[PDB]
Amino acid sequence: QWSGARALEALLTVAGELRGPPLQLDTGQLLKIAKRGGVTAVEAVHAWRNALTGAPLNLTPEQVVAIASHDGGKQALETVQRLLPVLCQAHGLTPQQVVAIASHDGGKQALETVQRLLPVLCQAHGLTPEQVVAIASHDGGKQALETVQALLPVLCQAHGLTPEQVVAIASNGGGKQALETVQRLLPVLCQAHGLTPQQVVAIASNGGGKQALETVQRLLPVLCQAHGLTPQQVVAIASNGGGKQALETVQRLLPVLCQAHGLTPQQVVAIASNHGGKQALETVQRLLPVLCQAHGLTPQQVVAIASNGGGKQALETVQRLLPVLCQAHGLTPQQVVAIASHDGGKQALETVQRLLPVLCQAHGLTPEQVVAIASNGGGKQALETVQRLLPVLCQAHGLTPEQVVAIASHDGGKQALETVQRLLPVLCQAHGLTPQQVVAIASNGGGRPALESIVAQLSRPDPALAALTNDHLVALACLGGRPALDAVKKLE
DNA sequence: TGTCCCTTTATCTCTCT
DNA sequence: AGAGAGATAAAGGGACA
Repeated sequence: QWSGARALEALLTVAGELRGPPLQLDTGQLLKIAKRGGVTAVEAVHAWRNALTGAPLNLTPEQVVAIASHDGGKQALETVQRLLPVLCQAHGLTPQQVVAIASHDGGKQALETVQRLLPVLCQAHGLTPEQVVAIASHDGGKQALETVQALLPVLCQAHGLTPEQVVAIASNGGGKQALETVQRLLPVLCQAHGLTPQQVVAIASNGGGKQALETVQRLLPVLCQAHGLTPQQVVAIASNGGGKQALETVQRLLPVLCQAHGLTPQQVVAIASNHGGKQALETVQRLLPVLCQAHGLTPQQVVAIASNGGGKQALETVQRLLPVLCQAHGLTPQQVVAIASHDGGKQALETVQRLLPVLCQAHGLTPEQVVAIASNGGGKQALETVQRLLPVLCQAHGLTPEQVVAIASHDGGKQALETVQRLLPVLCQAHGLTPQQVVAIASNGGGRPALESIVAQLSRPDPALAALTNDHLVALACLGGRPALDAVKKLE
């Protein structure tokens, strides 16, 4: 018989009991743990189910899922129960921060390393605990933490990086490898190729990483000679998450996209400049003619969909849904293009297809309003949040459907929506702001932290801002959100 | 196999003018 | 407002006991 059979059975028995108290985990959550944390993680969740739930620690089920659904998830759970009190009272971290650190492969190692290295990183290297938490909140945080401690001097002194840039580089998966590769390749990338330290930090600062830097060093001549690409363009391909793969794929598919399809280098660079650029490029070469086929979709419109995060997923979804969205929903091809032209366009397209009829028929929005909401990054989240909260915002808080659509039609719309309905009563009733004012602040990107920063100022007044009225604080907050408040705050 | 670390991709949020 | 940047997550491979 199959050997996995016995272990799957135990997996399923143990799973059954977790649907009960005190955790009550649905299916998606149970799968999640089994998939990444494994069988033992599902068992450890059960074994510890009582200890984590209520006092002392008081962790929501979501948080227990978050910690368990990773490799070594069992070890993380044991370690969280043991160290969270330690890190909160002896180091001053919030429980949210402990959970963040815990919620990655090797979570146990990261927690035990923060416990061990945080004093020396703040005392001797002058890092903040916020910085130490960030570095620790990725896979191999233990490694990045030890590497930071070992290389923060030499990287600042012999190479001229600020501690912020060392922290910025370190705060990614594979953090240890990026740091080591910057130590080695920073003089080569700066002195030989005329790159700024900041451009190099950007190339290093994210998931890839050590591969991006090494691939930039390798392919930067070949690219700026034959294809006549600017160094700036090469940095942009490498620094945007496309990394190694995006560069290698630009090298291949630049002539092919240009010649056969009449794209400029510029359009190719912009397609490559995001997570999975390689995926976007190869998808373009493969799908552009199918999209523009006897019709039809124009080239430039295929490039726009491509010049975005998950462009590949966007492109494929467009190929599959353009027909049903136009035909059975009365959308124009221009509207489908605009929905897809954001990070997570795939998510937004599917969410429009599934919710457009419901938001119209049951909530009284136009298709235009639905499309407007969808046409921002995170568009899916925003449409799901309009569906849940439109009745509560309108009925309990006084808001018009127009205002709600306005709040939701920005990146982070979801966050703004939840924040408005959560903070509107105290802002208006307790401090005399008008709903219109609250709606105004929230009707921008960064709406949530803009709202939060006003509440913070009106309930624990920083003297630095006292010379500003509510109307002024509101005007400032509409202008530049939390950053402008903070910028102003650093003047009192 | 369980654990740890690294890399790629996709998605969501906020900044910065 | 759109380019750029940082956060967060899912998933699969190398590595080792």
